[PDB]
Amino acid sequence: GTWANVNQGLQGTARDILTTYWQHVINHLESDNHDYKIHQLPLARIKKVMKADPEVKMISAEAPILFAKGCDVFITELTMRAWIHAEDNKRRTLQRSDIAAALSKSDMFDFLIDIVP
Amino acid sequence: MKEQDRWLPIANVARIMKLALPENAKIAKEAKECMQECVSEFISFITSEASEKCQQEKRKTVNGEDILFAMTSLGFENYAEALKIYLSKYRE
Amino acid sequence: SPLYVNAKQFHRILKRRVARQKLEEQLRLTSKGRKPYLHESRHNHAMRRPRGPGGRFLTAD
DNA sequence: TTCATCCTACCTCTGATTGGTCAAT
DNA sequence: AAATTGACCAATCAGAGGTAGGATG
Repeated sequence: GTWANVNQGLQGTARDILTTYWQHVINHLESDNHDYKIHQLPLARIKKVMKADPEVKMISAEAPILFAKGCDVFITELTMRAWIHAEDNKRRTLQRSDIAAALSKSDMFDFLIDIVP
Repeated sequence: MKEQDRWLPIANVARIMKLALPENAKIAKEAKECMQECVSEFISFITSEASEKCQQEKRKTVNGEDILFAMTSLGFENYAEALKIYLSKYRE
Repeated sequence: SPLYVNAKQFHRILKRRVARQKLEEQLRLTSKGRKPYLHESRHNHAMRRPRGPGGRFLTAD
């Protein structure tokens, strides 16, 4: 189903936590009075990442705006998924190995195979 | 192109990470750098797919619809569905 | 390393491998590590700035 | 023709970058 | 004992945002 990625590879309580976060995101994304200027990530840097690829010619203002939101969500859910492993190892510090472990739980993250060996 | 421009700024990435964790949590430098690389690849991965479809259709501009289509194509169906109403409201 | 990965992602993963290799060469990146800092001027500022006894930049009133 | 919105270049104004010490591990 | 390393502080400057003028669809 269209939401399978939300819980994919997660166990027990973690499923509820990620599901509830997504619900929160979806509710926000439905809000009627968005400020399309204010984001945690700078639009110009998103555009620059996009423009690093010479195949990309022109870019609608729509695209960095969607990425601004999408990337926020991506960082948040991956961080929440990774924290599970830090807690499992009774650690207070999130390590790279926690991110690698999180990535291994869902094939949605297969695109990062070379980024995080 | 400047080499740092292939990535989103690390401080912004780390700040989003900090908000996703308990207040007592710490984040290794390597974890911030890793996350930075992951989220930047996410943009480039989806963009490349959108770009190639744009080129095939002889359109020069990548738009919001192109991003959403690439997202579902690449197995990010949840991201595409969640951002659908966001795009439509932006457009009105 | 597996032969089969996410079927929706595989072809784009291969295309991105080529693009990343080309970009690394474009940017003249050879070592497998980042610089200690990005900007000489920002390094200099951080080196020059007054600190407290605990190494922190002085608090602003 | 008029409308929408891209590009680049230029201008404001600024917020991400940054390291010595302490403390946790 | 010794080594490792992440939070802490905020001012300067690389750069984000805004947009005029031109172009495109």
